[PDB]
Amino acid sequence: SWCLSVHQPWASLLVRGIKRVEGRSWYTPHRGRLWIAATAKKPSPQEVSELQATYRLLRGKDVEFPNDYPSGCLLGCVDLIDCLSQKQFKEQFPDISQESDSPFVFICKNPQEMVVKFPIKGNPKIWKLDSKIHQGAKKGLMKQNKA
Amino acid sequence: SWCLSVHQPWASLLVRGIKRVEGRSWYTPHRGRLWIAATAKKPSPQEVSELQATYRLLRGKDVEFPNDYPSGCLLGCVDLIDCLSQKQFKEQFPDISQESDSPFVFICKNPQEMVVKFPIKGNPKIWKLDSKIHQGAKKGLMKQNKA
DNA sequence: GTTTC
DNA sequence: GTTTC
Repeated sequence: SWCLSVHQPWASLLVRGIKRVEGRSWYTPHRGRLWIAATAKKPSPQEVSELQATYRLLRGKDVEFPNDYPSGCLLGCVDLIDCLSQKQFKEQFPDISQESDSPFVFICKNPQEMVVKFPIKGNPKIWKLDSKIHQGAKKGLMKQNKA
Repeated sequence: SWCLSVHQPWASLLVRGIKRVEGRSWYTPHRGRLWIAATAKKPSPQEVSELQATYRLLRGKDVEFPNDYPSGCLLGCVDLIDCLSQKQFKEQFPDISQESDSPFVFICKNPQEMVVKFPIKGNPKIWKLDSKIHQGAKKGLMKQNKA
């Protein structure tokens, strides 16, 4: 029931698990499940090319990118396990330390991506999902998980 | 008197010192001064964008790229101090290990860039500069160095 | 490699 | 944040 808005193409790289950390200028005390909504801003083909070229370097030529980078859309969720300073980030994750130069690095784990994505309007920083949106999206994910 | 042809935009990134290593599928025993010629293949604006975006990640937002990426051109030279396997590369250069995934990584140091660049036709692998080309280009660099 | 395509 | 511009 807490969500972070992110520009595409970064947003969909997060729920895919290709992008493993998210840099910001502010610290969050939030820990645990964090939904990811794409902002309304439409990514350009140049920005897609630039990001895909960057992650082909970081993850290798085999990386499979999202087919599409939808905007203004609830995409899925990550688990926010830590919010490190850049210093702690270079120390604790030395093999991916080049992946974020930001003052604070959001450590993302266990991503899940919604097959059916809901249109949504975001807010600054980390913001509250409506209970109905939350139950709906989480119900959709259970249909993706073994029951 | 030994030269390596490299596609742009990687070629100019090498003599600028922005790109610090050069990956290949083959090992060279060569050590020391290695000239860099851009191949004839003209780089597309998308490739420039993709590479510049990648190196803004690796070197930060302050990196200043070559104004132009001339093709089929003797650009300058690096010092080839070692030719590491990917294994040794990750061990010896853990702070930049993500910058090349190639089987062999050419460790480049002390780059120099010709202000006046000479048109040139390349050859495979590491090839011999003609003595007159070599003396011309090295004479141009001395004009760039303190005497 | 460059040039042709 | 979205929307306007």
